Amino acid sequence: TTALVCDNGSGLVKAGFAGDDAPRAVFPSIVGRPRHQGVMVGMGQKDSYVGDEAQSKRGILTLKYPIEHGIITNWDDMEKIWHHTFYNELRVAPEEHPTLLTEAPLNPKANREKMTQIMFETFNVPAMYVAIQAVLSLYASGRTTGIVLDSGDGVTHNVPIYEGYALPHAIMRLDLAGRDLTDYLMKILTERGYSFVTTAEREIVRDIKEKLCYVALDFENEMATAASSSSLEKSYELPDGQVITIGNERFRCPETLFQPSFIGMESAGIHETTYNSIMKCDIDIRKDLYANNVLSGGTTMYPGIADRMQKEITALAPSTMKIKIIAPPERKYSVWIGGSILASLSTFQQMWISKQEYDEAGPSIVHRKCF
Amino acid sequence: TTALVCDNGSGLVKAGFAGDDAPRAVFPSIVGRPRHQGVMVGMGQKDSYVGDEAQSKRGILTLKYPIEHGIITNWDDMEKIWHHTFYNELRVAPEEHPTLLTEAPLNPKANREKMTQIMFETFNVPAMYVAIQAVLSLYASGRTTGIVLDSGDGVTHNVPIYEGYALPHAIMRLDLAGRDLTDYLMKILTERGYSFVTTAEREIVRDIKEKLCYVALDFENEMATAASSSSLEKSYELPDGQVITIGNERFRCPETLFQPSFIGMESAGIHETTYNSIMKCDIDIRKDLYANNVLSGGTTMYPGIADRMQKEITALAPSTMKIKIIAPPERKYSVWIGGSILASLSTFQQMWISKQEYDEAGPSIVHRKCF
Amino acid sequence: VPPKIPDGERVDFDDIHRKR
Ligand SMILES: Nc1ncnc2c1ncn2[C@@H]1O[C@H](COP(=O)(O)OP(=O)(O)O)[C@@H](O)[C@H]1O
Ligand SMILES: Nc1ncnc2c1ncn2[C@@H]1O[C@H](COP(=O)(O)OP(=O)(O)O)[C@@H](O)[C@H]1O
Ligand SMILES: [Mg+2]
Ligand SMILES: [Mg+2]
Repeated sequence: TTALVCDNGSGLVKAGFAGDDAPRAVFPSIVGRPRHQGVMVGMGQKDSYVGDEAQSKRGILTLKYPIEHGIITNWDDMEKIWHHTFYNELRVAPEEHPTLLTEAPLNPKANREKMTQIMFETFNVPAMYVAIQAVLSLYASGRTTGIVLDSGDGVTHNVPIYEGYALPHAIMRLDLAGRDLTDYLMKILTERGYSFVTTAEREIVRDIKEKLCYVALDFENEMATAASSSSLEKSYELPDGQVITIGNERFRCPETLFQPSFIGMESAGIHETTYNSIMKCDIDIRKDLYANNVLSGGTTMYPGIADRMQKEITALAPSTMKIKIIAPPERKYSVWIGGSILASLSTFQQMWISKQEYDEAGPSIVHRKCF
Repeated sequence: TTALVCDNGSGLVKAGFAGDDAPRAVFPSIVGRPRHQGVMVGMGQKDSYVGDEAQSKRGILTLKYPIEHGIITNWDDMEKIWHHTFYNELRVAPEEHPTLLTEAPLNPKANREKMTQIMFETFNVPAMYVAIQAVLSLYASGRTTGIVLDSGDGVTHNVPIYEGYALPHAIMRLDLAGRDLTDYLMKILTERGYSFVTTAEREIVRDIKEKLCYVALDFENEMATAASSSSLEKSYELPDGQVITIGNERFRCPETLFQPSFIGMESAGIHETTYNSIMKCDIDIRKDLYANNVLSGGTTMYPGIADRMQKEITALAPSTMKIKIIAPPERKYSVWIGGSILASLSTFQQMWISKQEYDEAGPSIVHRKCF
Repeated sequence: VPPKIPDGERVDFDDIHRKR
């Protein structure tokens, strides 16, 4: 039979059968209970709208993501999300399909063990396998080397790989991602008068960020230009009218990636953690990693980031090496495409964690040889 | 058995069995004791004529409404009105019929508790339920969202509802209604020479208001036109002859709704309290409320109000949103039609306040789960 | 606490046809 390539993610759940080009169903991972009282009788009001249904009734819900930073903080809601994904968005019972979840690097063990225990006890799948979210993104590019920066919505991690041999001592995981950029944008919009507070209006700020923000090639020059002319002010129409005008908030929101001091984080930007991740590698594979830097994940879709990052790394790196940044147009679904490719391989067909194996060793089987 | 859908209102009591299209008996809610001496013996003169009987003998009575502004100020008279409604206008003993009263939003608790105590002790009904007068008017329109402006004769209230979830923090109740318009019309008629003072002549002024007054599309242009030409002066024949001619009093009486400064009230008109009620709602359901503005109640029957209100809101609202005002022809009985629909539902059949429940918790049961 | 309406099945806006 065919395998189910699910990809929990944090912000958008992407799923679909193995062997295709794009995920079959992509929908936000939010579960929102209603918060008001409700007076109409017999309206058929449910107790929790999940997935894309709660992005249409969000006016009277309190949306809450079940995955904070890679890790899962609310297991009941995550179980509900998985149940919805299997039964309503794909309509395939899990009793007859292997599953291939994905997990960020350096995550707590208990999260992974609970994930496998749920998949084997509640949904009762035949066999499931958990894979690191960066190796898949490297599969999708058709490479076999390269250092991949997978800046998702929950957590940004940077896994270097050479000739198929991952370097476990050079993984640099940073917890700045799309959600913190949404919060920072929502916080700097208040400098013009627009106040978004409700958890429903966070979605509106996210839409503003997606449609308007861009990464500046040079930050100081843009700050000077936006403060003199008015060629940058782009307007946007809220879900009820009252258009708003975003000035130099456009390139200040995604600039947080390269200067995490804006949101008070100490660490260095995504332009310098990649160079540090490279320098921890051996001295003989640094040229190949320099030449095959891969971008993935949703947050790396800002217009103009593949040039800013290349300029920064070229500034840091030695002058002789060639710096090349692979930015495929299908960046958002790169991890899932790689997952489909990996699940479609014949050599991989014996790596699944078969159910009888789980019955013999318990949920701690995932840390064992079947990784 | 069938349920009794009574609707106390303030000015017209509307009642009838659940499941029909129109109330069975509609009659003014006035109780008038005779005031003169009376010399004929054996004429069979009663001590209080209630309902529609006191609108025919009003020449020698002192009519007094038992409901001032939604709240009930004279409980004995209200009990008399209910007794008349049950026994003479419907001729069904209340011992064998559930009742569904209606109550304005934000009313004093003691009023509701006394109402339920009367219904359970004096009339001894099997089970009664109290519902907010705006949710029913939303039922009758067949919608499930929308912001309903129910401008009755006692009090005008504006309850916004989305997807069946009422928003309790956005109810704007204003105490200007049909009665204040009657008093203001009676006060401005004195500018031509016609003086109505007696409580019986208030009914004549009410008839003048119903038959002649209309809401102007633009106030200043109408004031200028009525002051030059004479195409507006419509005449009306009093109950004894001596026709009167109403000039620019025609559109000045109902203009008080949009400028409550005429009768000295501070608040803003019904055109701006709706916009304020919308703006208190969340940012994502404002488009739906803009598109589904519902009118109800008697006082919204003035010829030309559904255009003036739309023009005003379109002036206030953002230019992109579409403003639509639902004005069904059956506006007056909209609340009662909705009440009939609600009482006819199967899902609602277990929400009644059963008598044994009242015996266990006292009259304060109404504020509890059985709302 | 505010009242909680038990969940039913259906319907609304489908009696407008049968009454109009
Ligand atoms: N076109 C875009 N432009 C800018 N940011 C985007 C765009 N699309 C998605 N994002 C950001 O990326 C996030 C989605 O990232 P995604 O790759 O789905 O995370 P995950 O790894 O959990 O699947 C969104 O929250 C959004 O903030
Ligand atoms: N055709 C009409 N034109 C103008 N005003 C009207 C008309 N019919 C009723 N009214 C006004 O509405 C009032 C009746 O309102 P109603 O909806 O019966 O109040 P309630 O909510 O108490 O039932 C009357 O007092 C009258 O002033
Ligand atoms: Mg991802
Ligand atoms: Mg009413």
